Amino acid sequence: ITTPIARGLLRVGLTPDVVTILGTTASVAGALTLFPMGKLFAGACVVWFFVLFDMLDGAMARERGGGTRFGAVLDATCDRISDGAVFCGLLWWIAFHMRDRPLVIATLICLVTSQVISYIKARAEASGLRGDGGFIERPERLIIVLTGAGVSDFPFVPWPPALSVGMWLLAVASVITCVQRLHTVWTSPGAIDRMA
Amino acid sequence: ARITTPIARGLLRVGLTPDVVTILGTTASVAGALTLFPMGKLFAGACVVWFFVLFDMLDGAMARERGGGTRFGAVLDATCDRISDGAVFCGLLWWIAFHMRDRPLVIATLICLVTSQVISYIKARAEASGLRGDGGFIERPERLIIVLTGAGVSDFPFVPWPPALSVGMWLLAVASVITCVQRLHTVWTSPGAIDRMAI
Ligand SMILES: [Mg+2]
Ligand SMILES: [Mg+2]
Ligand SMILES: [Mg+2]
Ligand SMILES: [Mg+2]
Repeated sequence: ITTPIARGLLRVGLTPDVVTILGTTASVAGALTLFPMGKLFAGACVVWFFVLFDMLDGAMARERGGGTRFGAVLDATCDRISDGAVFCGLLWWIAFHMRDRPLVIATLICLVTSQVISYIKARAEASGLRGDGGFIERPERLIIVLTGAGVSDFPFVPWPPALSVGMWLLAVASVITCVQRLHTVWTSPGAIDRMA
Repeated sequence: ARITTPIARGLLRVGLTPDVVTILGTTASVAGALTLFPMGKLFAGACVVWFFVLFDMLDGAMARERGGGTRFGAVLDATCDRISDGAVFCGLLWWIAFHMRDRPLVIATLICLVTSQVISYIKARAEASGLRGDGGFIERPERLIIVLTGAGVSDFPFVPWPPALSVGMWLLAVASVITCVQRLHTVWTSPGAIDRMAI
């Protein structure tokens, strides 16, 4: 399915980089429009939709002979922007409509740790070390927070506490992941040799 | 230097390592930001954060006195910068959201919080692929100068000017968004950036 769509996009002169940006813009607009209004199930559906959309830029890149280093950096940077918009959008609902200050704390931990978890991996690789793995990578992050948000606002059978359950589980697991990833850095070949 | 070096040798002699000092200074800076800023003690908070900016010269001085920095230590020091920056903006966010109840300034603060992480990420992620992703208007020194001067002046002893917090945050938000674009352009122009490769 993605292959004929990708080819059709290449055919009209779109590039993987433009499609990356367009999908990210749409996801961000969706998260920042729907979550602050309390439309958490709709917001989660829109975010998941653009997760699916995100299969197209990689498919486009493979078809035309390969991805680029800029494309990889752009794609990963857009992932951070997207994650940020999800948590900021939810934060707005939680802070100003639910007025739930403990949940704001969990949400802010999730927001910062999402960025920090990804940063450890990139910064480690920039030094020739490893810094991947751990409990929470981007797929687990999105499954947890979007399922919490979606269930909390689910049609006909909503369970509002689901939003808090997801955010607190994610916050704890994300802090642990930071420590795990730093431990992976520390054990990498060459990580602790002094360089004058 | 004539001051950090003797201090750094002292901490090594006591048995502290650069990495432990990195973690301790960052914990203290986070504790200060998350205690003082949410209480509205913005001048005292800015002073504490500034003190630990000075303190972060010590772990690098220690590493050099030991015979060299380490790659782990470089990753750790950079990662703790993201954590510290995160704590500054979260602490200020708390005061702005729940005590000033100033919703447009919350938007600026969230933009600063996210862009502080994204700006740094572009550089690290570019280097991970062998490209360059530094430069632009807002790096960590400019970021701290703007937000901590805005916070401190808004709560300055004797002659406070409360709008300084908003001025600083909006200027930082705008300049930070621009910096994200600048840095990605720097990635794009790096040698080899657009050669195709198997994924
Ligand atoms: Mg994709
Ligand atoms: Mg991606
Ligand atoms: Mg340092
Ligand atoms: Mg540091």
